[PDB]
Amino acid sequence: AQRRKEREELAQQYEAILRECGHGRFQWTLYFVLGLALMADGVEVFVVGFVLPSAEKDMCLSDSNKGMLGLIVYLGMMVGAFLWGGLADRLGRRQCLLISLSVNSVFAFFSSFVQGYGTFLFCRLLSGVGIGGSIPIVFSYFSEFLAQEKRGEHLSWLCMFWMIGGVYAAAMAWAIIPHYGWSFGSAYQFHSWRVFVLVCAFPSVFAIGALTTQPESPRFFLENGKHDEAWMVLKQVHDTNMRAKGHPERVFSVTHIKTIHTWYQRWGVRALSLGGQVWGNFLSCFGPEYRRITLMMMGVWFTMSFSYYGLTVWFPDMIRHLQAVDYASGAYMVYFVSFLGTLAVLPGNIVSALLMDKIGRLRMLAGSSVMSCVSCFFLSFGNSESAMIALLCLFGGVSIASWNALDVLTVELYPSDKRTTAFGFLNALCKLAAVLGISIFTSFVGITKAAPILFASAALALGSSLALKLPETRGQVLQ
Ligand SMILES: COc1ccccc1NC(=O)C[C@H](C)Cc1cc(C)cc(C)c1
Ligand SMILES: CC[C@@H](C(N)=O)N1CCCC1=O
Repeated sequence: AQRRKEREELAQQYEAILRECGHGRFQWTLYFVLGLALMADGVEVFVVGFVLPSAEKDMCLSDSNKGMLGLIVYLGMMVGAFLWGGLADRLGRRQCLLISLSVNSVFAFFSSFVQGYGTFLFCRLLSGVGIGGSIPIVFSYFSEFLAQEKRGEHLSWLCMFWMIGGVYAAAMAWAIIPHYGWSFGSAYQFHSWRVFVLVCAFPSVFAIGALTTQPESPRFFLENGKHDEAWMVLKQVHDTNMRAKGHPERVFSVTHIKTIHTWYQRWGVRALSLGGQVWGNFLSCFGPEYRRITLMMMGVWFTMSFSYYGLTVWFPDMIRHLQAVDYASGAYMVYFVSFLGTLAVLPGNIVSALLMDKIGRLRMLAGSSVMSCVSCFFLSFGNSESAMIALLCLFGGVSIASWNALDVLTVELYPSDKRTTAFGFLNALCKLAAVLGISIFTSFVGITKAAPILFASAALALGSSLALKLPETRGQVLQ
């Protein structure tokens, strides 16, 4: 009873404080700084999806082992997503983002000097574990600096760095190791997978470097009884915004803010308490206050991730199959298609950013899901390479909007003391759905074109049937 009242007072006051701070230089700087972190995740996703299996096929491996790396690394991503989402609530957004990025960068760096297959697999799996927490923590961290008046518009532009990271990974793959053989012989003569591995780590390293300049979120401090730190961070935000706008004379007027109140021996108690608190936060997502919302968000996330990841990983393979069939009558194609998809997303990002705060998140999600279901089905009508590429561009442009709406809903549907936990759980479910979709769809490449498309269409139809039942978060203070 009492705690809900106090947290409602804090939520009401936080939006007023943010309106006093306003939007400007600080938010955009933080936007770029976290865009680097999302770029790291996009790079890892591309590497796992496309580089590793191609390498395995180009590797001295038994037929039974031609697809293990992607599966195991995605499972590691799932585990890391849940782990880092759970901890971010208790340790902080910036702290957990730094730790996860550090793990990712370190184990990426190690993977360059491995010599076997098990060791490279191990290093890359731990790297996947590290990066898995980037998306939940980034989306929870940035949204806490945004006022309700334009939170949806500003959150819709984060996904571009994911696309740019994927394009970067594809371009580096083409430039350094274009459909070369893979061995663990090359002597790291630039044109070796080791250098590509090292190059792909740069976005994460730069994200770590830049991230150490930004301030921890004030909402986390206020939710945990740290008044003075939150006040200083909010004053920093206000001063930066006003000094950049040409009004340095202004004074931050907020007086007081509502707040909510041997080594092997100490570490044991600390770890047990952290685990208990994280598990308690997780179970709260299934209580009577949130059980329905969580159960429907699970379905929406699962279906959307299934369809999207399955189609994206299946499309290059079926293009290669079409080319092979025509010939019977490589690495550049993936990069070109990635660049085209990144261009196609941009109109969708513009439209979603414009309409998110006007038509609401629910209508964006539902309409975009219906359009994605229809456009994905149109893939069955394409016959030539160009037609397939154009239809996929249409699918991506109409689908990216639903992802922005889903991200905004996931941010706004859960309270600030459990936001990262719920987002991490749903992102782990998304990674599991990606595993299942990539495993199922790719098996049909040499058999039939219709089955993957129909499965994706049915999954998107089911997902769009659930999106209509979620509540609308438009025009409400950040929980
Ligand atoms: C932007 O590229 C990435 C960014 C981050 C992770 C992976 C990838 N790329 C892929 O998965 C390959 C795939 C073919 C790209 C693509 C997707 C969509 C919806 C539409 C088009 C036209 C292309
Ligand atoms: C940050 C981008 C990310 C997301 N919305 O969580 N995306 C884009 C489509 C596939 C995916 O996971």
